Amino acid sequence: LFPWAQIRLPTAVVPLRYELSLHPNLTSMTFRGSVTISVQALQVTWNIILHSTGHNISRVTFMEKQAEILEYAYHGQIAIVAPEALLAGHNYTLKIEYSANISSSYYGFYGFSYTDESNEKKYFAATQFEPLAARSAFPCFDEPAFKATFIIKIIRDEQYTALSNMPKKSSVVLDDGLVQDEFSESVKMSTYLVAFIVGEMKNLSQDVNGTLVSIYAVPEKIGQVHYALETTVKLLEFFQNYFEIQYPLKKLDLVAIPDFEAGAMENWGLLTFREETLLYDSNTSSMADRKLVTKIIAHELAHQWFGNLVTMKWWNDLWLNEGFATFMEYFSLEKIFKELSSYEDFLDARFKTMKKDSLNSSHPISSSVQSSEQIEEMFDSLSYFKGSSLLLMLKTYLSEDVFQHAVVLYLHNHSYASIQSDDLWDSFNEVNQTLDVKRMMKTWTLQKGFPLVTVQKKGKELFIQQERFFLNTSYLWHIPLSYVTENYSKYQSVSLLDKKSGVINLTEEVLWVKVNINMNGYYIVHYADDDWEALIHQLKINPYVLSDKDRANLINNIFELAGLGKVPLKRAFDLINYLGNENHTAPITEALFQTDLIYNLLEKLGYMDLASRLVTRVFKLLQNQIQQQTWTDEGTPSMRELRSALLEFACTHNLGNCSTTAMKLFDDWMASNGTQSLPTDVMTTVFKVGAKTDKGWSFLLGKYISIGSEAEKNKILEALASSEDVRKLYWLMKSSLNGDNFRTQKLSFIIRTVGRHFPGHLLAWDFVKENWNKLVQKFPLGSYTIQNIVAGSTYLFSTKTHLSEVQAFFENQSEATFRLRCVQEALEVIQLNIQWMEKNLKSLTWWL
Amino acid sequence: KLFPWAQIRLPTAVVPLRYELSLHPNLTSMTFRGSVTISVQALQVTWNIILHSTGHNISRVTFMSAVSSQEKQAEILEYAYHGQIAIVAPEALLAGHNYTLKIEYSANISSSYYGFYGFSYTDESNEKKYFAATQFEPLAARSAFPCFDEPAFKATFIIKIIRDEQYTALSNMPKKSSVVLDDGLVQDEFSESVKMSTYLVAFIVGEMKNLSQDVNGTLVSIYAVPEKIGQVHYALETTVKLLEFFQNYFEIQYPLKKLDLVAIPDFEAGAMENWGLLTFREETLLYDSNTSSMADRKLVTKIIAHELAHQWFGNLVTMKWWNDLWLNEGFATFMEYFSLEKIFKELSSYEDFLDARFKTMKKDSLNSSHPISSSVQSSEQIEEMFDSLSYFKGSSLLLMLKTYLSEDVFQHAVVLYLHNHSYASIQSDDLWDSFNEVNQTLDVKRMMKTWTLQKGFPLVTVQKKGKELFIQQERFFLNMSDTSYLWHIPLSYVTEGRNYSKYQSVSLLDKKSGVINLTEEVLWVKVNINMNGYYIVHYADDDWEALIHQLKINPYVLSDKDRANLINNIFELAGLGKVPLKRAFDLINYLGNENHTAPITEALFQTDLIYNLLEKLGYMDLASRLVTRVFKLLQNQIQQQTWTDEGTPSMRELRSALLEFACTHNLGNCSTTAMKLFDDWMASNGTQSLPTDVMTTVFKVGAKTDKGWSFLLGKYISIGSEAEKNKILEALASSEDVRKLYWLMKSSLNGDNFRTQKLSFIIRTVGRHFPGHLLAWDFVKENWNKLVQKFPLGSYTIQNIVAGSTYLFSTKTHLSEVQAFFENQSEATFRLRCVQEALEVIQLNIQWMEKNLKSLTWWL
Ligand SMILES: *[C@@H]1O[C@H](CO)[C@@H](O[C@@H]2O[C@H](CO)[C@@H](O)[C@H](O)[C@H]2NC(C)=O)[C@H](O)[C@H]1NC(C)=O
Ligand SMILES: *[C@@H]1O[C@H](CO)[C@@H](O[C@@H]2O[C@H](CO)[C@@H](O)[C@H](O)[C@H]2NC(C)=O)[C@H](O)[C@H]1NC(C)=O
Ligand SMILES: *[C@@H]1O[C@H](CO)[C@@H](O[C@@H]2O[C@H](CO)[C@@H](O)[C@H](O)[C@H]2NC(C)=O)[C@H](O)[C@H]1NC(C)=O
Ligand SMILES: *[C@@H]1O[C@H](CO)[C@@H](O[C@@H]2O[C@H](CO)[C@@H](O)[C@H](O)[C@H]2NC(C)=O)[C@H](O)[C@H]1NC(C)=O
Ligand SMILES: *[C@@H]1O[C@H](CO)[C@@H](O[C@@H]2O[C@H](CO)[C@@H](O)[C@H](O)[C@H]2NC(C)=O)[C@H](O)[C@H]1NC(C)=O
Ligand SMILES: *[C@@H]1O[C@H](CO)[C@@H](O)[C@H](O)[C@H]1NC(C)=O
Ligand SMILES: *[C@@H]1O[C@H](CO)[C@@H](O)[C@H](O)[C@H]1NC(C)=O
Ligand SMILES: *[C@@H]1O[C@H](CO)[C@@H](O)[C@H](O)[C@H]1NC(C)=O
Ligand SMILES: *[C@@H]1O[C@H](CO)[C@@H](O)[C@H](O)[C@H]1NC(C)=O
Ligand SMILES: *[C@@H]1O[C@H](CO)[C@@H](O)[C@H](O)[C@H]1NC(C)=O
Ligand SMILES: *[C@@H]1O[C@H](CO)[C@@H](O)[C@H](O)[C@H]1NC(C)=O
Ligand SMILES: *[C@@H]1O[C@H](CO)[C@@H](O)[C@H](O)[C@H]1NC(C)=O
Ligand SMILES: *[C@@H]1O[C@H](CO)[C@@H](O)[C@H](O)[C@H]1NC(C)=O
Ligand SMILES: *[C@@H]1O[C@H](CO)[C@@H](O)[C@H](O)[C@H]1NC(C)=O
Ligand SMILES: *[C@@H]1O[C@H](CO)[C@@H](O)[C@H](O)[C@H]1NC(C)=O
Ligand SMILES: *[C@@H]1O[C@H](CO)[C@@H](O)[C@H](O)[C@H]1NC(C)=O
Ligand SMILES: [Zn+2]
Ligand SMILES: [Zn+2]
Repeated sequence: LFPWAQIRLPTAVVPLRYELSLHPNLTSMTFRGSVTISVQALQVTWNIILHSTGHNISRVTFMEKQAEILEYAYHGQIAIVAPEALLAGHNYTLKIEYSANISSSYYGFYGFSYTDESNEKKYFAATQFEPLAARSAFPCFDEPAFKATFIIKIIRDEQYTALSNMPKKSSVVLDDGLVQDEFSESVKMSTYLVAFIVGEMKNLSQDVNGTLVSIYAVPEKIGQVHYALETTVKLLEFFQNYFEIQYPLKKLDLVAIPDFEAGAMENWGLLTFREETLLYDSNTSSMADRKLVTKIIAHELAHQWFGNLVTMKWWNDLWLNEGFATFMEYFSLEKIFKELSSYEDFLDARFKTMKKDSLNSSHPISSSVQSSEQIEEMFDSLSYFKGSSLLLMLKTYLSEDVFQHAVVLYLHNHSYASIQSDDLWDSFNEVNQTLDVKRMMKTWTLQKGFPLVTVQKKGKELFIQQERFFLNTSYLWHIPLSYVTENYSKYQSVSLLDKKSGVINLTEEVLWVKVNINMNGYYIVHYADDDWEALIHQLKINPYVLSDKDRANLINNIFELAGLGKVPLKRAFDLINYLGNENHTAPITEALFQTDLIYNLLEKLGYMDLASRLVTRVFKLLQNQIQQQTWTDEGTPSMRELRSALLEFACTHNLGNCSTTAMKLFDDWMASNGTQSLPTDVMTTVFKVGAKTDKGWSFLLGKYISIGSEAEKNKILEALASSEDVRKLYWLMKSSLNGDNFRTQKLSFIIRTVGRHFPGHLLAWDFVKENWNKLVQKFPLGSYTIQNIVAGSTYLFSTKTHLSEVQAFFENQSEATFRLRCVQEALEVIQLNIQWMEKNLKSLTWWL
Repeated sequence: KLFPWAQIRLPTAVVPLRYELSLHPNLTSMTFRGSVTISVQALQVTWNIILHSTGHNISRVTFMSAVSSQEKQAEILEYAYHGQIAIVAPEALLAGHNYTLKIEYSANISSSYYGFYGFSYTDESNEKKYFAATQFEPLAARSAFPCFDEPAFKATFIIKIIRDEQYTALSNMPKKSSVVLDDGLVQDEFSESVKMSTYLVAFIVGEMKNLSQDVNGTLVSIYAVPEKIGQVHYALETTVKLLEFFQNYFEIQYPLKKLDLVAIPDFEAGAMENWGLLTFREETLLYDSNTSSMADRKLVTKIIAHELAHQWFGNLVTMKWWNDLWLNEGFATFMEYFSLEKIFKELSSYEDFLDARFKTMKKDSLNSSHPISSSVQSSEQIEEMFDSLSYFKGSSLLLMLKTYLSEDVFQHAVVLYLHNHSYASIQSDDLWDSFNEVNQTLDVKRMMKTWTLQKGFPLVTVQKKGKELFIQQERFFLNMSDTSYLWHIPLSYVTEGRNYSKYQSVSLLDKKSGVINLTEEVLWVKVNINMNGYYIVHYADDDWEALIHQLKINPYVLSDKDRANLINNIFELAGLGKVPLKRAFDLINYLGNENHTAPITEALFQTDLIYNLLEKLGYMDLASRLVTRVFKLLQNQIQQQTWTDEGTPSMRELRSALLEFACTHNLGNCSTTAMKLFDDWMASNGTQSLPTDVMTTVFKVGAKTDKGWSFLLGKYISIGSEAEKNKILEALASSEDVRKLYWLMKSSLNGDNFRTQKLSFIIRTVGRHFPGHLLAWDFVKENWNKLVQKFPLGSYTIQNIVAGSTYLFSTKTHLSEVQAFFENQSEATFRLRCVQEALEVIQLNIQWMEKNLKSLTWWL
């Protein structure tokens, strides 16, 4: 029987080089493998323990002597019983011939089908091994810490272009007709980043510093790829220069996989992407589409250094490389594509991370992983964005040049190595001398949530106090504290608060103070009574004495504290009274977000008139801006992003000029059979307005089912779901669940849109209750999809009756179903809504 | 101090003979000063007179005897729990002797509309006017005056009331003496009454006008607010007609010299049968031959018949205890339909009786049903008897007894029962004893107790084998087991044999199994003629098919009552699972040749229940498939309908049904034809004639637009026609704008633009259709405490709200949710009759879906 019994593999045997040959028939979903694993023992062992799942092994041989396999499916491991005691430092070669099936679950070595522009059934195969799927494709030591070289050999038919990490060495025609493609030996790399593609593609290539960058897409979609290649070159030159370590490989391939459930990964030389995420069109694709494609290439590019070159010893440190890439996603962009204004997106991404972090349901970023399912739990965007946030707090604290130095030093000292997060902190610790220890970053990582810094200005000294930001414990953080002050003197400095209480002596007496410049520090600031009123006043006099980043932080910070009671809700609306003099998109959108949250929460309770007073108040503040808005695309990215916001708010709440302009624009587009171009920044608005009439709805539906453009399709879906006809709404969720007119993938987005407004509110949660089993069958538990379905449907419930109902439903399923992340998070949200209403509903009547 | 009476019921020892009540009510202050002079007699020996009194502040209590002018002071005892007051007598009450008890008191005129209640209303001259009336049934008389508040304790009443010169004061008996007092007030005195029950005493102090007609000796009169005395012509005309019928049929002339009917100017006003002072809510008596519809004409005719039949059945022959309340209430409900077929044959009210009976049969076949005759002990148990179910089942038992025996034999036993027990208190069994004088004792009415004492009704399975008709009997119970369940079933049967030889008869299944010897072989057999019998009839496969085929050949070989009974039965059995749903739709495939209203509305009812159930679940193609199939049959009947008020009441009702269905579903013309009518009515600023039959159909069509909805909302708050106001409300609640629908419910609960009384009708209308199905149930859950504050726990309203919002749920997820909500309220509330029944209903729906939902795809 099997000898080793543990999740992780023994440290005795170590892989050096991998010789993998695969013959996959794409029409059928089978593949014949041949793995020659060249290892070296370090400890005296009689057996080799490594991973293997869906494999029917023909002959297993140790080297020439045929060995034997032992099985352990619980850990997904296999054992080879050696004829001799494997001696220390001795190289050994182990061959395994196997039979396996090409995956359908879009995981590991997967396969699918599609229809060409010529309407011909075409086959395609690809890989997605992160975190534990490499073992399904080939028997191997599937652990990141087990870096080795890879010689990959793929047998394929003529029509198909076979791809892999490294460049192709030789393509030889076999006697059966099939071509055997051989690939250059890989650099020292972990099993998970190993990739191989088999598909009928076309290319778009641009050479740089001998390294050939190419974009692989389906021949019918090789026209939209043009922007992506141009972007990749720019960012590759940026990264190679920033990190000061040249890109290792002689090729860099980015690939648009022709499926919507495609596995998008940072594969070393074979960057995978869902077809849609790279298709940019300079004439139609909006600012949302330019920023999205630009963000994705930059993310999977920063991974080539932070995740491929320098790899984590184990998954418990995944937040580091995913956090580092997400920071380079926003960093590199503000350096080379400065006009995009991608900081605004990071600022909003940060704001959301903070609300999900404030919850008792929150989890600390640095947490030890041992369980099989605990590894897939590390794949949440919360850890990635909090991780990215604390690298911004670090980068802003110590110089931009001091930060880069430690980055270059870490990548050099760890090139082709496996690390623990602390090794980046150590690389930082060499500040030219060792100033502060990295127990600071350990306060942030090791404990859940973030802090509330309480400022009190008394003359020339500002009394600072920190505490756990909780909604309702001895929590202590090491916080850098940036701050700007005002005979019109603009002074800014930084201070480290390591203790529960502190103070900052000022050079001169100042009128206003704003702690946390551009919110760069992952915290919420609460000023004392007269200090809130100081900024509130200044915002009304001249707000430009502060940045848009600084301004939107006060808007978010006042509106968060208003929920928790440290500030009354009247003060939140007293701050935003300055909006009549706001022209920069970042604060305007944060206000509109905040106000829309209060609106819907109120509306769902049925305070329809009070809720409308909230929107007539906000409209009266954004009236000039709303009136000044042009129904075009002529403007800077941030300015056309503002256009979309302002026109979506006024048209949603049917405010003066709006609806009629959109309705006129809609009727014209309809008469023209949808052939007459509409500005993209007004598209969704005009569509939403038009779907409010049976004729327009039936028209839009008919265009959604016909059109090519997925970006336009999404805008049509959002519109069709914004309708007030509950029968139309129900049918959408029904038809999407069956995959009738809409893919099951767009279902979550529908349920989220349906339940956002009064007609479909109860309907969406009813749908989640009645189709729970079908939903759980189609999307597994813990799935991103099932987590937004429960959040989308329940979030706007603000009654004890609703809380009892949500709780009762989730108990009646399973005890494992009630004790879930998304369930216990949703129930915590309804409770907080119940609380926000008891604190803040009373007053409202009298002042809105 | 120690009370001498621990029991609920008053002792038999002291019995009242005469009461002399003097009252001075100040309607502007809603307070009254009273004086009672009870002439009692002792049958047993006692030191304490135990009677009833609540809300009273007693000043002086004095006691007299036999041949003594002098009044001895006596002390009162309190016991608020049973509403009782004990009088500690100075002299021992010696059996046989008569004594006079006198009590002077102060009290408040009721805030609510129970006992001696008061209210104000506005004039046609924008002036405020005060009014007072009574509602003593069941335990309220004790709130107005200290008395022996039990229906058995019967006495004569001398009521005297001091009122302001402008108010017209009324009571049971005609006025004897009105004498102007020195202060400018009038002291009205009414002649000594007949031997009557305490809950039947009445008096009204109101500024009203009259309309009178002297039928023989009796001056019948209708009293109303001066501004609405013109609309009581039909009311009187009808009352005079029915009074000739009842007196003649009962063979006992009305004992009073006058018969007064009054339209109380309040919506909540206590509507009852007080001898000679029949009270009714204004709304229920106002009728106009032009502006009013069919239901309106029927309602006012039925409500007059009911309160009138009660003068004999309830007033002249009252029941000893509240446990026999179903006897007189079912008898008045039976005369409500009987008299109307006798006089008002044109109304075709037999159709309304059939439907009521169909709806009774459904609620009575649930496990939550309780037998009509069950021991009443407390006030809660007394109020439990005030449900229309015991009345309607009772009405159905009397129809079955009238049909089994002759119409002439039913009349003999009736006249016999009244004559013998006139001015006496009765036990339920005395009616059956009078019937047992059948020419003598040919059969026992121990048959009737098989019906009264059991819950539900029987399922009768029939099997034809040559010239032998095999009968079986079992409790019609819906799945989800005691064998004491046996009924003495009167079996009416109709057939056809050689050359259309139409034969009919009766048999009595007093055993589990039986056999009927048929004359010859028959092409078909039909059991329970005109559904006179309170039961369901199932058939063996071939016998069901024989009737199904005959309905396709010539269905008029059967009555319209028989034809609607078969549509009910097949569909009911299809629920239980005794017949596949395929058979039910095969029977109704005969409907292409159906011209009678009764079968059409019943087909529609059963079909609208499936549609609504399928629609609340996602099955919206099946739901449309069902409606297009029904439409295909009824096409001509829909197409032949003229948008008018022309024709007989029956064919008028048909038009309303056929066109209401056709617009609801939007089938061809209907909608456009209604929308044309709506626009024209809206164009004339709502000052144009809409035919009452097509009115609601027209209103609903317009209400589907923001323009229409708003025009209608404006007309609701403005106009006076409460009948038309209700037609507008149904339409406003028929809207598909979730926001408009919520606003309606929220408003009626805060009493904003719609009064709180209409909330239950709103909640039910919102909930019936997809847009507001979840919205109405959510509203009931969220606003539950205000709902239960406003309408008490156990009221008809709260049952109505619970039924309406839930009945369309057919998922286990929905069933758990409903349970959980009520379980989280209280286990005292979760154990209510209406909640248990609500969950029972969902459970039965889930079972109906699991039985018939899957095969439905393949047909319709
Ligand atoms: C184990 O195998 C590796 C295979 O690469 C051997 O490494 C090579 O050693 C030769 C000298 O003997 C060098 O010229 C190569 O450059 C080495 N290659 C690499 C990538 O290391 C290694 O010597 C073997 N060890 C034993 C114990 O035999
Ligand atoms: C998968 O196996 C099938 C075996 O049928 C191969 O199909 C042949 O494909 C060529 C084109 O490359 C056609 O011209 C032949 O007609 C096909 N053969 C038959 C018998 O239909 C296919 O090439 C195999 N693919 C791989 C990658 O091995
Ligand atoms: C697809 O990729 C190939 C390289 O793999 C590109 O081939 C080069 O093409 C240029 C001209 O465009 C020649 O000067 C080079 O000598 C070619 N190199 C090789 C290795 O063949 C090809 O251009 C790419 N396709 C497109 C449309 O850009
Ligand atoms: C109720 O009591 C009031 C107050 O004593 C009486 O009010 C009088 O009403 C008449 C009209 O009905 C007026 O002309 C008088 O001026 C009122 N007087 C006062 C002082 O308000 C009323 O009459 C009493 N009613 C009864 C039935 O007793
Ligand atoms: C019912 O209305 C009639 C209307 O006429 C009243 O009758 C009049 O009564 C007065 C005495 O109150 C007589 O002097 C008149 O001669 C009667 N009118 C006629 C035409 O005969 C009658 O009093 C009213 N009754 C009640 C109690 O309201
Ligand atoms: C491959 O698929 C077939 C079904 O098509 C299945 O029976 C077989 O077990 C699969 N192979 C492996 C190794 O699981
Ligand atoms: C495993 O592979 C061999 C290849 O020769 C095949 O014949 C055999 O059927 C496979 N085993 C199973 C259990 O499918
Ligand atoms: C701040 O001022 C206080 C005296 O008010 C003094 O104790 C402290 O050392 C000062 N710190 C700095 C850094 O100026
Ligand atoms: C917003 O207005 C201020 C006014 O001082 C100006 O400095 C700023 O440039 C304006 N922003 C834009 C985008 O025009
Ligand atoms: C234009 O309208 C026709 C129907 O009249 C439709 O078939 C066609 O697809 C529409 N045009 C385009 C480019 O889709
Ligand atoms: C009702 O009558 C009593 C006297 O019997 C009195 O004390 C009480 O205040 C009255 N109720 C109200 C509501 O005034
Ligand atoms: C009525 O009210 C109170 C008792 O609630 C009492 O003080 C008052 O004197 C009573 N009135 C008479 C006339 O007895
Ligand atoms: C009065 O008393 C006698 C016995 O003393 C009794 O028989 C008689 O019935 C009573 N009077 C009336 C009118 O009931
Ligand atoms: C019916 O006929 C049979 C003869 O077949 C006879 O014995 C029986 O008594 C009859 N029963 C009735 C109820 O007529
Ligand atoms: C109904 O049925 C037929 C026509 O199909 C006819 O003989 C009969 O008289 C009609 N009944 C009425 C009341 O019109
Ligand atoms: C419509 O008629 C009502 C009276 O029935 C009146 O109050 C209203 O003002 C009328 N409107 C117009 C515009 O005449
Ligand atoms: Zn990543
Ligand atoms: Zn009655």
